[PDB]
Amino acid sequence: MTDLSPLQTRVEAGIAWLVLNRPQQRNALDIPTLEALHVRLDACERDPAVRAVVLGGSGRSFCAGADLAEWAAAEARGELESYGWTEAAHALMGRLHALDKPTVAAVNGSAVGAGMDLALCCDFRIAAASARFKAGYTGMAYCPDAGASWHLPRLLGSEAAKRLLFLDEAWSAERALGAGLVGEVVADEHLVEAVGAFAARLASGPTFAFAQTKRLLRDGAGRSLAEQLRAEQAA
Amino acid sequence: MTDLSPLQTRVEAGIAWLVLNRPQQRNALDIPTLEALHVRLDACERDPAVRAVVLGGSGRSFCAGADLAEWAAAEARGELESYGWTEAAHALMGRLHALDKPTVAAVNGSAVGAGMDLALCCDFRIAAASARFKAGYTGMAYCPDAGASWHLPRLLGSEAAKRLLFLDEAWSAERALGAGLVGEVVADEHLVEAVGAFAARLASGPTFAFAQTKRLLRDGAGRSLAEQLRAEQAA
Amino acid sequence: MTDLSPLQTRVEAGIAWLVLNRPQQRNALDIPTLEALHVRLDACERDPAVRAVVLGGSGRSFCAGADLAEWAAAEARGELESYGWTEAAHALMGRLHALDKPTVAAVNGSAVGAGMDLALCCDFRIAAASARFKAGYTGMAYCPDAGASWHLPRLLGSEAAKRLLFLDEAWSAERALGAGLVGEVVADEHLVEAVGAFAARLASGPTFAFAQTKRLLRDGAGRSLAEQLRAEQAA
Repeated sequence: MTDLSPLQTRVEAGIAWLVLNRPQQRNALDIPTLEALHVRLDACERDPAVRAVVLGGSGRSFCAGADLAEWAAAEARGELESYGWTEAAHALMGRLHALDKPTVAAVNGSAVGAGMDLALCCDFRIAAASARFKAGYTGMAYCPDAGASWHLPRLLGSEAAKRLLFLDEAWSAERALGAGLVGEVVADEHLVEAVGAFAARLASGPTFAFAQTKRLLRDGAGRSLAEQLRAEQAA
Repeated sequence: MTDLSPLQTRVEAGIAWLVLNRPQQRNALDIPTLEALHVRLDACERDPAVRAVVLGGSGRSFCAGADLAEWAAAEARGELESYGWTEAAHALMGRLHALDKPTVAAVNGSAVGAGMDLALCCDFRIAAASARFKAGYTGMAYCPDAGASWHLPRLLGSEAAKRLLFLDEAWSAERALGAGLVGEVVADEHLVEAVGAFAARLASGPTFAFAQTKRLLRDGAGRSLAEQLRAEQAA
Repeated sequence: MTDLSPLQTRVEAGIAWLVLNRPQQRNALDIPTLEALHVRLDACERDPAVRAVVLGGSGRSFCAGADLAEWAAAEARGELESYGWTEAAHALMGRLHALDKPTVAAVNGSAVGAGMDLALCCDFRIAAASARFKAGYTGMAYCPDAGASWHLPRLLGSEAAKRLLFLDEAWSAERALGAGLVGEVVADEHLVEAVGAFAARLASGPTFAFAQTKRLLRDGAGRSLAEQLRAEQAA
């Protein structure tokens, strides 16, 4: 039972569960949701209790993307230029992607556009069989492709990323699993149990070493092997 | 029935078909072919009618690579230094790879060396079952490895790319499909039909959004996620 | 029968076999082993006889990683700061990774930490079915992650590399094969025979062209396609 918080947060045994909680809107991303998760993520980094972070959706869908109704209100009347959704989303994507704790995305349902980009910023992705994935061209709209064009080619290769972006069809959890979009697929009934077990052994490990390792993985993409070895001879 | 054009071009329903047309030479690449496709590609970018581009071969083979006979004539007598094949090929590879329209390579037959590099510059690759792929060491010769050494590790991973380049064996369409070299494999009888259907739904989508997305995919490979998000807050 | 050399070296038919030879320590890496392989590798580059290089382990294991006993002696008494193991290892990893000859890693047994990093610096990896792979968190210790954080995401993708580093479980030869960690898996009884046959056809090819190609593959990762083509119009 929710208390109208935009983001339901619970911390159990070193695992911080951050669940999007607008199930009626399929957990559509709006500025209140963006900012709330953005501030709660900063609290998780500083908190010594949390050693792993889970990002999940409520109800049938993980996240349907940007809230078109909120965008409509700014567009239809008043300040469309003062609407700061893109600024709030890009700050959130950057922080989650570089978070110093191990992060897991529990794709309980469909992830679309910015909703899929939110899962791609996590280190791991476990998806339910019902989960469906949409990006770029939807058939009726075109999602923001900033983070998709950065994440998708790195996880899927260039061609596979262009099939998902340019074609309007959604990908199933099986197809996402086979293409490398998600790392693991479980039945929807066992998803919360599967994520908890996976996040538990992540939480049992040395969080400090994971933080340094996660920074080396990210920094290593832009430097040669010799540079990477030089950089690790320092701290 | 051909009209001696080095490149047979037809535009149907927003799809520009560019077919190499030297079937006797297995569509070997020479300066006339390089330049013709090079100029026709520039016309496709500017043309609002074309919304997808197909690159195919004639007869049994997609492209056997550089025309050794043309190179022999320049080598055997006269100006081997004035031979500008490498300059014409590198200009073509760069333009095709960065083309602002969705590009599909219909690998109707074997692609060797620069012929394979021509297909790698396309966004998508659909191959017939008869198609065979050769790169680097052939057993009797060594193909230009400039574009291969750039494309192959990005599509196949380092080791798989080195197996194809250092070993003289050709890869089948099945092996190319499994390694990520091509995205789809169909029977040779259904190849033209399969490419047309795939290029049709690409042509039905928003071409303008694909152009911006294709530029973001390419630019995103050289910058971090935070930089990519900064860059997309501008146009 | 060994002669107490830290590294057993034999050169047959253009193939230089470099076998770690401390089977009692599971071929644990210490400064004498690091330096010996480091100097022998430099001899292989200069030697025109060797056209392919094989790196193997002795006995049951390929390499168990850094020698903890040697580190203990420096730590327990005397000069832990003067201990130059990291410096010797990083010089070895850099040279092997950029070696001008084709290199093959014969993973005869388990490779752990720096031992796995040694195989990742080779161009090819053929593993026995008994081979097991450990990286990062072991359950009781945490291996150096400098080269792992550089190699593993490039071979396995980000998520798969983080599963191997953050989870303490080892990967089997089958799982390593399926994830792209090794290129080929054979029975332990046929490993030496399989590596010899693979290294033989590598040794039969044009070694000079492989050297230029191997440099282009490595340099191409940091530049665009247009830059790569500009660079190959020169030597």
